[PDB]
Amino acid sequence: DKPFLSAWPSAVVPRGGHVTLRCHYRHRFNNFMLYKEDRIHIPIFHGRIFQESFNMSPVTTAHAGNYTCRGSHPHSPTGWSAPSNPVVIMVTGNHRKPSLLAHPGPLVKSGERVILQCWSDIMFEHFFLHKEGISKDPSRLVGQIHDGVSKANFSIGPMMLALAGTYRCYGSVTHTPYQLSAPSDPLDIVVTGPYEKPSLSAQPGPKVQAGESVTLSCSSRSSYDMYHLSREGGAHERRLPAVRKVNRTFQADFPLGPATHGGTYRCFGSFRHSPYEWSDPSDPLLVSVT
Amino acid sequence: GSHSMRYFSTSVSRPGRGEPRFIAVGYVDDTQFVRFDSDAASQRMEPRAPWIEQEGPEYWDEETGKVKAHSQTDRENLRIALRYYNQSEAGSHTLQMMFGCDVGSDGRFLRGYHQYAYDGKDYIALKEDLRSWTAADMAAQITKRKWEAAHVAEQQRAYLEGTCVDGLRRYLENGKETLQRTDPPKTHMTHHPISDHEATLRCWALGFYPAEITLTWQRDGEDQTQDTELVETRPAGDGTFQKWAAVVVPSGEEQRYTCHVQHEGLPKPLTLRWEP
Amino acid sequence: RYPLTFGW
Amino acid sequence: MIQRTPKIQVYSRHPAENGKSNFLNCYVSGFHPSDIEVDLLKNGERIEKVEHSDLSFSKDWSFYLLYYTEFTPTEKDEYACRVNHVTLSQPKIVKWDRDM
Ligand SMILES: *[C@@H]1O[C@H](CO)[C@@H](O)[C@H](O)[C@H]1NC(C)=O
Ligand SMILES: *[C@@H]1O[C@H](CO)[C@@H](O)[C@H](O)[C@H]1NC(C)=O
Ligand SMILES: *[C@@H]1O[C@H](CO)[C@@H](O)[C@H](O)[C@H]1NC(C)=O
Repeated sequence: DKPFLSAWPSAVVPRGGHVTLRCHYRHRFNNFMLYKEDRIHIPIFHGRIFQESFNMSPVTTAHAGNYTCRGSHPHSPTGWSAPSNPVVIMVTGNHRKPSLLAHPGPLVKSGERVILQCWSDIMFEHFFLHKEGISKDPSRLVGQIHDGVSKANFSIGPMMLALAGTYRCYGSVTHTPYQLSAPSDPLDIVVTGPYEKPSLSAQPGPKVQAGESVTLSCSSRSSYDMYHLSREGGAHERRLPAVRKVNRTFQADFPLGPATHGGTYRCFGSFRHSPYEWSDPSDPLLVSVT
Repeated sequence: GSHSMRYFSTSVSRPGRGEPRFIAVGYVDDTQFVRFDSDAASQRMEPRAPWIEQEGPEYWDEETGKVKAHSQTDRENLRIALRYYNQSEAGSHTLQMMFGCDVGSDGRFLRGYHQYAYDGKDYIALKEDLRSWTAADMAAQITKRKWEAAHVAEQQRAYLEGTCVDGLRRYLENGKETLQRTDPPKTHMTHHPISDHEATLRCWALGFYPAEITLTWQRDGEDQTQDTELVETRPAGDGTFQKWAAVVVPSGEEQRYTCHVQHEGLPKPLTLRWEP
Repeated sequence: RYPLTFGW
Repeated sequence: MIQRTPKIQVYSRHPAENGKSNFLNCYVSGFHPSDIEVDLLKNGERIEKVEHSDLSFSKDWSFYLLYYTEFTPTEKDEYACRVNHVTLSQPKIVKWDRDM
């Protein structure tokens, strides 16, 4: 019937990298022709038939486009299949990277929402939000213009594990929509819960004198493999492996060094091989500095 | 007397051949009544039996929501299993889920099930008390440790004892005439000569419901359970089932062998003898 | 009735 | 990896009686993994008008499928089921024995 077009290892590919288009049809990656969607019904490359794969390497801006393939069908009225599913090759690294930040924050309760805003002093027409590792096409929004910046609000939610991970975003100017900016700095989005909260304590305790060093200890009866300590409002985020103590409590001890000043802290448990889903936050603990 | 409800779901990865595919199917006894196909155009839980076609839109709205949620959870589970087993993102893999319940004809709970397999072997399963999990390998004990910290068994036990056995009761009433009927097996025998000293007696059971049935051969009144050939019960296609059993008999000794058919639709078991 | 499902 | 080859059964829904309408069944079961290709043949030619059950499995996790089509048996029209699977190098053809 209709072939399956796929890009490996991903359709969002940086300029100078490599991507391979394969057209699986009739139980084989057999010979096929390619069609970009400005010329729907005549094949690109002057009718070139591809033997196995189409390896584009190195990737140029010319490779950016919206592709469909037809597989070879010898014993058929016309010699070829129906058009495949479309695949958009997006070439990154053509403009300065925009900015990406999450509202209200990157730690999202399960089932709730979060806003990912991309903005730039470059005036982009479209913004693209993309989670790393998934082969779903990135989400596109039109860039709103406001006092000399282009921006767009991506709504992520209601929060599930399939939506947690590393997000980057991109911009495209008006006439090269498949040519994307350099990726913004990555932003990790974490779903919290519904794993039971750990407990957070301080030793010697929560009140410390200036210049003196305190440590925070996260503990749980559940077998978390790592613990994450978050200062409230701050970007001070660390992670530590859990250790089985003498009873089967799992614990990690976060030292804070000399206390310039102290805020409130929370801690989360996370499990092995799943780093973007954390437990519910611990009870808050405020460290006061005299 | 006893009745059962089961949901079977299959999630399959196929890199370069298509996007991951999810198929779920619902059974009461031996009768399928719903299906969901992630690759179908509907994108909805579909009726597959006449007696459930009459549930309200809110039923189909709600079942579709949770089966689509399952179809998306188990497709992220395929990705996690690659990390658990350090497996290539290039190979294709299977994730199977079985869930359901038994009730007696007294009407209430006897047993619940909620188990998983990865690439065709056991992964994790809720055991009989509905309070703990059995993990088949080191990877499933990570899932067990997660599910303990999330108090999952407590939620699935509540669903099992509540929404599930009382949905089963509604289905049994809505379709009792098809689900609680018993169509008896029509029987006959065939005779094929293998050799000059060898013959094959085959005994047929056709058109019976439910699928459970017993075919036993007897020579001068004791069983030949390792000498009889038994085939898997097969669906007729109309909601009934078929099965046959065969003996290899010394030629001229057909008189010796009797076939015995037991089934709930039969008042008494049948004992059948061959003649040319 | 179709159940809840949880992540691995 | 677990790989089970399919058990194949091809048969009619009703006792076959020539010139009277019936359904030809091919029941594949006990196989893993789930990807499988099943064709019903009339004199060795792939029959169109073929439906199949929704993919399910038994308590051992092995899959089963019923492929069926409406047919009218005749005396020497010869029917068969052609099955291909990862465990089979060439397609397996089991003929419908009316008189089994
Ligand atoms: C790619 O082309 C298809 C039709 O060929 C169209 O439906 C789809 O919207 C296009 N994608 C983009 C991103 O333009
Ligand atoms: C986008 O999100 C930000 C932060 O939540 C908010 O201030 C703003 O009003 C939203 N909408 C637009 C159009 O920027
Ligand atoms: C378990 O023992 C550890 C010793 O490392 C101790 O810190 C912890 O307090 C004990 N558990 C509880 C609940 O107190």
